[PDB]
Amino acid sequence: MLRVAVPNKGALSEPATEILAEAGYRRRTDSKDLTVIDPVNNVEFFFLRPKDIAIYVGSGELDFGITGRDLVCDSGAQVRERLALGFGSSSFRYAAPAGRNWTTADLAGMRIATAYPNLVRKDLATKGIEATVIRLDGAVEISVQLGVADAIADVVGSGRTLSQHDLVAFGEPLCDSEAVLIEREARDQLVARVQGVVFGQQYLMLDYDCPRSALKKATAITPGLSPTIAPLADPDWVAIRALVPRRDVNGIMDELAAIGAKAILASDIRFCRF
Amino acid sequence: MLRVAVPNKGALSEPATEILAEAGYRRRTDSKDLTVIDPVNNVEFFFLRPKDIAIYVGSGELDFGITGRDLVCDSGAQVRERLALGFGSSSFRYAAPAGRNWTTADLAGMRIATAYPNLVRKDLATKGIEATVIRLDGAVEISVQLGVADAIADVVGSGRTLSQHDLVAFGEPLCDSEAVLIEREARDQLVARVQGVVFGQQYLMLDYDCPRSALKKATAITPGLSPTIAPLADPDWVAIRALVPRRDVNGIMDELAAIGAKAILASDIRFCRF
Ligand SMILES: [Mg+2]
Ligand SMILES: [Mg+2]
Repeated sequence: MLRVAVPNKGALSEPATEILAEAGYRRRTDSKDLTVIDPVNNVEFFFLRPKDIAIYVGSGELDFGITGRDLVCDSGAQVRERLALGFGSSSFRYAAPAGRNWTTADLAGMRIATAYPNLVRKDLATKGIEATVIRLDGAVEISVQLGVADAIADVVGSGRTLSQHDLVAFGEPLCDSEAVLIEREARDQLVARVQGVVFGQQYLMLDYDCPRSALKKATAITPGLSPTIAPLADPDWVAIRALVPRRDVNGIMDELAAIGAKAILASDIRFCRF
Repeated sequence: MLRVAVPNKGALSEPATEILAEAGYRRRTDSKDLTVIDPVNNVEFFFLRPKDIAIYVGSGELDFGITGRDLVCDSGAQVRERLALGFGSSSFRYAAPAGRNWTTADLAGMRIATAYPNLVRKDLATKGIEATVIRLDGAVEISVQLGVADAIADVVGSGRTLSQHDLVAFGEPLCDSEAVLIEREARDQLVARVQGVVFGQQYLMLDYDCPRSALKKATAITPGLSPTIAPLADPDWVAIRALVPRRDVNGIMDELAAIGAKAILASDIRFCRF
């Protein structure tokens, strides 16, 4: 009986609950419940607030969990990413008033307001700087005008909120907030089950007809996750079938066309088990 | 320029934003903003997550704030309630498996999971008991089945979530979570302005005709917040006009009737300034 924790609420909830339904696990039979067991699949789900998720995967009271990477990058628990889930991903970073051109160097002796104080601190120690880290529970983009901080650190999502506070981001992302499946045989089955759901959400099938001399190029354009190559009666052609990432399927299709690919057809898939 | 903080999000937000609009202050002109200033009323609003609210009213970076009483009962900041706002009020308490009849005595050496660890701890010290307090960020009613705790402490709202986890509450409420206006002449004007909005939301006007000999009884049934008494040409009658609380206006009307009150009429009001 695998015990698995899932965000009970917030932005990582509906999407994580959907992924597991998509994989044939039972849903909770009410929304106020914080537990369901699936008799068929032998799992016991628990529904926790994302930040209590890493911790309890680290102390061993849970076999797996779903949280955001920023939380784990910030938890300090003994846990490891076993899977990138593809949703809620954004750059985590620093930002300060649109006045200047900031550097991570300008952080020395500043107060930085952030919801992920430990994450900021490890990073700073790493870059050789010392500054003052203040914890806030949210609404960080206001700490500079309330006069509590000099700069911030947060996930920059749409960026709107930033600019609306005349903050600008600056520096390499400190983390990427992606939902993640973490751990500390029935465990591989769960992993694969989950993975097949993700790959089905992140890739499409491309079927195209590619000229033999472009075979090489074609396959650097679509390596697929083992692409299929089926030589056509015309020695000068070969049918190719590959999974390609969905966010950039059009550019890819355009690439194919520029090298002589024909009948380019993109189609959805649901799961993969391979 | 009064600086005032308001929950940026969650359950205490829409209601607190409405109260202040109801009082003639400007609203933020977008929902991603965490600040607005009202040029007319001379105030600068800030929009913070409720728990960063008490703290910044205590360090003096904010003149007033709106949060929940459980937060302040749990903050430890130097702040005082200046006004009960009438919304989000529930009993805060302890609960454990519906097995037995618990006592606060049964808490000795248990682990208690709660989102308000300091609040639990002051209470325990107060009652002479020692136990182990664990912090969770939410979803506390699950800590007992995940096996992390033996009892919980939380706001019991509708109670559904409790019973759905076979927890039962037990003991006097440790706090009452009511939204509250906290502080550390333009300040009295703000207070009154806010208060007039609340009283308009919590009371109605009752106008009734009461017999002279029941005058005494009548006025213990409705003391109003200075009731009005206007003797009618008939010496045996006197018209009374009082504000009475809205949650229990029907029982009150029934009381009046039982003592001979006639033409009992309940009506809404919007604000009071008195
Ligand atoms: Mg294939
Ligand atoms: Mg009156």
